[PDB]
Amino acid sequence: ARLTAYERRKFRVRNRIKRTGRLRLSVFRSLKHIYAQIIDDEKGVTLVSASSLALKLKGNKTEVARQVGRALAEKALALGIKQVAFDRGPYKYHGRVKALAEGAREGGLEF
Amino acid sequence: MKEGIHPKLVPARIICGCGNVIETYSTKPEIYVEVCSKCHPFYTGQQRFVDTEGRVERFQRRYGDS
Amino acid sequence: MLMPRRMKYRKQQRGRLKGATKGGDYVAFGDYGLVALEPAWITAQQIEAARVAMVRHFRRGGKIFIRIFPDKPYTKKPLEVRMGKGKGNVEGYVAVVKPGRVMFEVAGVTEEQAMEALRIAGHKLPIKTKIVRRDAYDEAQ
Amino acid sequence: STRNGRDSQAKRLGVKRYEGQVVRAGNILVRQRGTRFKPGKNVGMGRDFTLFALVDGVVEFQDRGRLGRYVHVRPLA
Amino acid sequence: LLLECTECKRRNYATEKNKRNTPNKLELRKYCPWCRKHTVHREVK
Amino acid sequence: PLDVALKRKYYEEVRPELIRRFGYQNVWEVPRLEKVVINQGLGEAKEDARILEKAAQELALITGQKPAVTRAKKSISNFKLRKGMPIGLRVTLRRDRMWIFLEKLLNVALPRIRDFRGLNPNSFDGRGNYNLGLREQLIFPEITYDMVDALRGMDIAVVTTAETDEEARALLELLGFPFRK
RNA sequence: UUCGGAUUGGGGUCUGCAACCCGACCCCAUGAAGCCGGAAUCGCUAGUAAUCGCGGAUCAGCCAUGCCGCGGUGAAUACG
RNA sequence: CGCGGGGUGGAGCAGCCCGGUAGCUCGUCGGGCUCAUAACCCGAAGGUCGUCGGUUCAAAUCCGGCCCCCGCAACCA
RNA sequence: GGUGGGGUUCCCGAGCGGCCAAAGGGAGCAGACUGUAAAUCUGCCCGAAGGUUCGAAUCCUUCCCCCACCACCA
RNA sequence: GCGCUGACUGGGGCCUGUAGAGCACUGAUAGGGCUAGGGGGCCCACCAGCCUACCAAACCCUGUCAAACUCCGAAGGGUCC
RNA sequence: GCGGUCGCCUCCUAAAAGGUAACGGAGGCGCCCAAAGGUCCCCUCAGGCGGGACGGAAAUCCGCCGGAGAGCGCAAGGGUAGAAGGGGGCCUGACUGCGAGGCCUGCAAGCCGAGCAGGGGCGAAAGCCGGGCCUAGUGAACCGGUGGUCCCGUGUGGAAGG
RNA sequence: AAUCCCCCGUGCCCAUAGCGGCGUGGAACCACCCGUUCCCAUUCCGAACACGGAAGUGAAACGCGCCAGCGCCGAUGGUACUGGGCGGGCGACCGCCUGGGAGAGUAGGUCGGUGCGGGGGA
Ligand SMILES: [Mg+2]
Ligand SMILES: [Mg+2]
Ligand SMILES: [Mg+2]
Ligand SMILES: [Mg+2]
Ligand SMILES: [Mg+2]
Ligand SMILES: [Mg+2]
Ligand SMILES: [Mg+2]
Ligand SMILES: [Mg+2]
Ligand SMILES: [Mg+2]
Ligand SMILES: [Mg+2]
Ligand SMILES: [Mg+2]
Ligand SMILES: [Mg+2]
Ligand SMILES: [Mg+2]
Ligand SMILES: [Mg+2]
Ligand SMILES: [Mg+2]
Ligand SMILES: [Mg+2]
Ligand SMILES: [Mg+2]
Ligand SMILES: [Mg+2]
Ligand SMILES: [Mg+2]
Ligand SMILES: [Mg+2]
Ligand SMILES: [Mg+2]
Ligand SMILES: [Mg+2]
Ligand SMILES: [Mg+2]
Ligand SMILES: [Mg+2]
Ligand SMILES: [Mg+2]
Ligand SMILES: [Mg+2]
Ligand SMILES: [Mg+2]
Ligand SMILES: [Mg+2]
Ligand SMILES: [Mg+2]
Ligand SMILES: [Mg+2]
Ligand SMILES: [Mg+2]
Ligand SMILES: [Mg+2]
Ligand SMILES: [Mg+2]
Ligand SMILES: [Mg+2]
Ligand SMILES: [Mg+2]
Ligand SMILES: [Mg+2]
Ligand SMILES: [Mg+2]
Ligand SMILES: [Mg+2]
Ligand SMILES: [Mg+2]
Ligand SMILES: [Mg+2]
Ligand SMILES: [Mg+2]
Ligand SMILES: [Mg+2]
Ligand SMILES: [Mg+2]
Ligand SMILES: [Mg+2]
Ligand SMILES: [Mg+2]
Ligand SMILES: [Mg+2]
Ligand SMILES: [Mg+2]
Ligand SMILES: [Mg+2]
Ligand SMILES: [Mg+2]
Repeated sequence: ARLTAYERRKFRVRNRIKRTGRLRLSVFRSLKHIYAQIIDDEKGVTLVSASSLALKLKGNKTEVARQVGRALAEKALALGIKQVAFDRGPYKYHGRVKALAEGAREGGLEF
Repeated sequence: MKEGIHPKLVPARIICGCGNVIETYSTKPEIYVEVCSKCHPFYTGQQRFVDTEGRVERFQRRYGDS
Repeated sequence: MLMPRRMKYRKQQRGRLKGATKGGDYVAFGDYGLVALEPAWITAQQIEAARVAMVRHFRRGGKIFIRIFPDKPYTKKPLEVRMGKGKGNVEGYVAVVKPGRVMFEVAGVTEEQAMEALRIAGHKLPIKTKIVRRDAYDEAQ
Repeated sequence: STRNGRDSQAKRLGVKRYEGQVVRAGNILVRQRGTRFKPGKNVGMGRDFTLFALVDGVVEFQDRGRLGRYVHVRPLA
Repeated sequence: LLLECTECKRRNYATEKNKRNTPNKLELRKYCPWCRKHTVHREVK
Repeated sequence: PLDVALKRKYYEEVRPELIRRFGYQNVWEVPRLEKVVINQGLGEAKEDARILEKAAQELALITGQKPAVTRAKKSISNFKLRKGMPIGLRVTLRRDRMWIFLEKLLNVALPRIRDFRGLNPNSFDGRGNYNLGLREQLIFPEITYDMVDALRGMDIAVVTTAETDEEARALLELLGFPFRK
C-alpha cells in the first residue's frame, strides 16, 4: 500500500491552504496532547508555538484544546500577527481541533 | 451502530437434542434447533452410528463357511 | 520470405542511409559471420536468397543465424505512373543495413566449409561484405 | 485517391516569457496543453491551463523534481 | 433543444441549452434578473 | 452483551494454548480474530430489487447488522450485468458481534449442514485467513423455513492477525472449528 | 399424490451340474416416464364390446404381458 | 488501377440502415396415406454470417485491411 | 410556422350524452364438416391530465404523437 | 520626426526534445532456456495422461528495429538582461 | 475530364522556440451532460497471486503485492491519484454590469484573464464559483421572425413603421 | 541562553533519501491500546472518522541504526553527433580543420542531507 489516505487528505487540505499564501496555523492533535504552530512558508520558519505539553495542563482534552487556542492568540497577537489560515491537517474540523480553533479567536482571526 | 432499522440482538435461549445453549445472544430469543453437534451428536465425538465397512467384508464372511 | 506479422503502420517514410553503426556488429551467436561493408536496404527476397544459398551448402546441416530483419515496408507505384495521387502500395520489406553489421553468422560447421558458404551467401547481396571469425574483441558479456 | 489529407491549425503553444523577463499583471507566461508548468508564486492558471502573471514582477522558473516545473513571478517589478 | 427562460413580469432575463428530454418537466431554476435580484426563473416557448 | 462464551473461551483457553505451542514473545504477537465479513453474490436477482431486499432482511436477522449492497463494478455482457446494478449483499462484523455470530456458527449452523464431514482445511489463503462458502441460509437458527422464498447461500471471510497459515489454523482449531483433518 | 411401478442399490428363497453373459420369485431401500396421446389408425351389432379373475397345453425352472380355453359382472348404437 | 453493389444453413433469398435472440421457400431426416412412387399431411435437424484486425459492455450488424463476386467507367490522344 | 383531420381491446374499423367490455371485420382458441388446402357454421375474448353535469368512449380547455394540406426560408 | 535603440558579436539566465543513442513505455523482432494455452500422436473416454526437431502467452539469458516509440539527449536555435 | 477533395480537432512530416508544403502517412468533429455543472466533505486505480456456494477468463466478497500502465462522455495528444478519477451533502456562478493587462494575428476573428460593483451559492474559515482536465462540436454581413424597453413618431395627439 | 544527543511538529533538496533483510526504542514523546456515555461517525462495520480515557504493548505503525541482492545516482578516458571552415565519391555516402560534445558501458557512489520551532536530556 503506497501513500495512505492519511497522508493524502493531509496534503490535499494543506496544499489548498499554502496557495492563498497566508500565515499557516498548523494543528497536530495526538492521543494525549494537542499542539499548534504558526508557520511562514517561503521563509520556512515557525513564529509562534503553543501546546498542552508545554503548558503542562490536563483535564478533558476538548477543553484543554480551547485553552491552547486562547494561548496561541495571546502569544501570537503580541508580535503583530493577525489574519492567518487554519490548517486542520488530517483532522475533520470538529471536536478538539474545532475547539482549539474556536478558542483561537481574540486574535489570529476568521475562524 | 446506526440508530433505527437494526435488529435488537437480545440474550436468548437455544434448545436441541441436548440441553440448552446458554450463550445465544441473537435476535429472536428462545430458538429451537434440529440437531446441535458440539454437545456430541452428529460426527463430533463421533458415534459413527449405523456404520458398515462391509462392502468387501460381507462376501468375505457368510461365504466363509456356508 | 521474412515480414513482420502485425505491423503498427504500413507505409513509413524512406529516411536516410547515414552513419554506419548501432549494434549487431560484434558476432554474438556463432563461429563465423558476414559483415556489411556498405549501407543498403536489403530485401526480404534477398535475405532468403542468402539463407538458402547456405543451408544448401551445409546439406541441411549446420546452424545459421540471420540477425538482420526486414521490418521496413517498401512501397511502389503501379506502372501507370503519374506523380500523385497518393503514396500507395507496399511491395516488399527491407532491413536497413549500415557498415560493420553482422548479418547471417553461421556455427557448427568446419571453417573452410562455413567460409565457402558465407562467400556464396555474399554474392546474393547488393553491397560488399567481409567474412569474420570471432574474438577476444567480441568480448564476453 | 487518398483518404488522408487533413491536419488542424498550429496552436502556437509554449512559453511566452522566459526567466528574468519583466512582466506585468495579466501577461500570460505559458501557453500549454496539460499542466506541464504548474503555477508558482503570483502566477494564475486559466481554464485552458494557461499561466499568467498575477502581479507585475519578474519571471523565474523552478524545477522541483517529482513536484514538477513551476513558474513564479517575483514581485517588486 | 434551444431554451428560453422567462421569470415573472418585465420579461427580459437570459437564455439557455437543453439537449435532453430530461427534465421533461416545467424546467425551472434560480437565477439573477437585470432589474430585481435573484428570482425563480421558469422556462417558456 | 460483552460476555459471549466464545470470546471468553478465546482468552482463558485459546490464547494460552497458543503461546504454549508457538512460543510467542509478545502479548500482541499472538493471533487475534479481527473481522468476519459475510458476503452474498446475489446476481441471481438483477432487475428485481424485491428479491434482494428480502435477502438483506435475512442477513440482519442472523448477523444483527443491516448489510451493505454491492454494485456492479464493470458491465459484463455474457450474463446480463450492466454496470452499477445491484449484485449482492455484504456485511462486515467485528468485536462482540463477530464473536456472537461465530459462536452460533460453530454450535448450530454447521451441525445443521447435510453431510458435513467437516471444514476443508486448504481454504487458508496462505497469509493466514480462512474462507468458506455455504449452500443454503436456513442452517442458521434465526431462519424458520416458512420465510424462505428461495435458497441463496453466501461467502464467509474470516481474518486473522496470524502472519502465517499454520498459526491461523491453530487459532480456529482451538476455537472449535470442525476441520476435515 | 397412498396415482403409476420404470430404473437402480442391498439382502435372500427355489429349479438346475451350473443362473456372468441370460433365469423366475421374496423382502428393504429406490422411486423414472407418464396428467389421457400429431398426421393417422383398430376392434366390436348382445350375453357382443368393455371389464374381472381361473385353468390347462409346452415345461427342471422360466423371461407367458403370448397362445388356446373357462366362467364372473355386463353397456352403447344402427336414421340410413 | 477507378467508382458503386455484394459475400449468411445443402440451393436461392431476407436480416445489416437502426448493436442485444439469425428468418423464408426449396431441399434433407423421422413418421403418416398408398400395393407402391410422386403429390399431400404430422414432426425434426442443420448456419457463425468470406477472412483478419479494431470499436464497444455486446458485432451478421459500425470501422479498417486483405480476398473472391456482380455492375459501371477507361474520354480528348 | 400555419390549417384541417385524427388517436378505441392484438390489427383495421365504425364511435352515440342516458350504461354501451363499447358495432362490425379479420386475427387467435375450442367445437362441427374434412383426400389436401380452404370455404361455410357454432361458441370464447377508449392518447393524456384537468374540468361541466346525476351519468363522459360523446362537450370544452390543455398536452403528446400521427396523417393531411398551404406557405416560407436571410 | 526620434535619436543609439540596428544587424552581427561578448557574458549571463531561461526555453526545446531533433542529430546521436537507447529499449524503461507502444509496437516490431533473432537465438536459447523455462514454461500457461494448445495443433496434437494419442493413452481413456471419469477427473486422468506422459513427450515435444510445430504454433506460442507471460518469465529469464543472449541480440536487434521504429516518422506518428523514448529511460536519455549534443551541437545549435529562440527570447530577455 | 473522370475520380477524390474543400470548414473544424489530434498526431507525424516539421530540421529540440514559433511557423512551415505536396492528390505526403494515420485518425477524428458538425455532438453531448440539470448532472457529466458549483462547492464542502470523504475515497483511490488497472492489473497479478492466494482464498471463497451457485460464479465460468472475468458479477460480488477477503488477503497480500501493484506509482499509475486505470479513470477522466467521444478521436488523438498533452495532462492528471499531493486529482482532473469515484462517492456523498447542500446547491444553480451553464449570474448581471464591467474588465487592467496580454496570447494570437494581414483584416476580421479566435483565446486567457486578475480585479471592482451588484445580488448570491458552498464552506468553520482561508477561500472557491462568470459551466464541463484541456485542445474539435461551427457560420461575417444582409433580409426577416419573436419577446421587452426606455428611443424616433413627417403640422399636433395618437397610430403605422422603425 | 549556547554546543551536543533523543523525540514530536513542520518545511526544503526531490530516490545517493527507495524495496528487501537484520537489529533496536517506550522514561518521555508517538503509536497501537481501554471504552462508545457524550459531540460526531460509518451506502453494513467506532475499521475509518469522532469523543471520554490511561490498565497494558512497543506485536503493528513510526523513529534510529546496520547490510549493496534489487532499485537509484554515476566519472575519467574514448567514440557518435555537431555549430563554423574545407575536401572526397556516379551515387548511397565518406573524410580533414576549428570549437562544442553525448548516449550506453566501465570505475565507482549511496541504506540520505538539511531548515525553523517544540519536548526532553547534558
Ligand atoms: Mg552497424
Ligand atoms: Mg556482395
Ligand atoms: Mg498540427
Ligand atoms: Mg492474516
Ligand atoms: Mg445371463
Ligand atoms: Mg392428477
Ligand atoms: Mg394411445
Ligand atoms: Mg355381424
Ligand atoms: Mg384395470
Ligand atoms: Mg393366465
Ligand atoms: Mg418424407
Ligand atoms: Mg410417399
Ligand atoms: Mg468483438
Ligand atoms: Mg469529347
Ligand atoms: Mg385432415
Ligand atoms: Mg550604441
Ligand atoms: Mg540586440
Ligand atoms: Mg549573445
Ligand atoms: Mg534516429
Ligand atoms: Mg521496447
Ligand atoms: Mg525519433
Ligand atoms: Mg544522464
Ligand atoms: Mg542565449
Ligand atoms: Mg468530379
Ligand atoms: Mg517546431
Ligand atoms: Mg527548428
Ligand atoms: Mg473525414
Ligand atoms: Mg484486484
Ligand atoms: Mg481470485
Ligand atoms: Mg492514462
Ligand atoms: Mg456534488
Ligand atoms: Mg484587451
Ligand atoms: Mg461579491
Ligand atoms: Mg446581399
Ligand atoms: Mg432587423
Ligand atoms: Mg439606459
Ligand atoms: Mg414621444
Ligand atoms: Mg401626417
Ligand atoms: Mg404626428
Ligand atoms: Mg509507555
Ligand atoms: Mg514499561
Ligand atoms: Mg450512543
Ligand atoms: Mg456506515
Ligand atoms: Mg516494531
Ligand atoms: Mg552512466
Ligand atoms: Mg566524455
Ligand atoms: Mg564539426
Ligand atoms: Mg555518461
Ligand atoms: Mg527535518
